[PDB]
Amino acid sequence: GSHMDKTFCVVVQNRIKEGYRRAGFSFHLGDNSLAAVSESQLAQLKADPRLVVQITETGSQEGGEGLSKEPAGSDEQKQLRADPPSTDLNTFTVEQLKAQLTERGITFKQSATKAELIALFAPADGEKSEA
Repeated sequence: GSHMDKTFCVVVQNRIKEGYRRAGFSFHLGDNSLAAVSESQLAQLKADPRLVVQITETGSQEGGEGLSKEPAGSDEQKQLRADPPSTDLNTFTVEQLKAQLTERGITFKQSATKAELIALFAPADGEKSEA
């Protein structure tokens, strides 16, 4: 096979959805195999705290790794950390937007029919925020 090198094919078994995306390969809901690379694969797949990355070396029962912990260790910033709020735009029905836009200084006669004025209200005042 190979020697004097650390090349392995890795696969990410995910059970999220068919739209979680990734680096840019339209990662679907399932397992994707990785080509035999030095180590970038592992770090690239592990760098993303969403999917899983496991190395499978068919021909080496050495190691085992006695490291169970990893997520924890010197906590500095977290704040709850469990489930995304997702409670911001929801509070905006239809009559609020139209009443808030005008009261906010954003008239709407031609545009902002109903689907535009309800979507308009987005928390991104600055340059390019992602809330």
